[PDB]
Amino acid sequence: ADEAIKNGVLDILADLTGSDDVKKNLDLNLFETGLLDSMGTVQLLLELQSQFGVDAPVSEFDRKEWDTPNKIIAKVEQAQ
Repeated sequence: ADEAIKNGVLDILADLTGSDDVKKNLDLNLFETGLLDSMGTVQLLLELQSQFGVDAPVSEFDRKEWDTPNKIIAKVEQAQ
């Protein structure tokens, strides 16, 4: 279906890290890779709450789900 989401989400991912590593790998630990820190997820959320209008937690989300791009790409699909 909507591919502007899977793309945008990913596009926002590669942009998040700043490398074309996640642009491919669909299991690149955004944490174990050091590509992410914390503020990144916050921002991405801002973008995931605008183009996707997601409603994910922050106080203490499941980094496990926000650890990978796939886990997220799914979290975005399980929000629409």
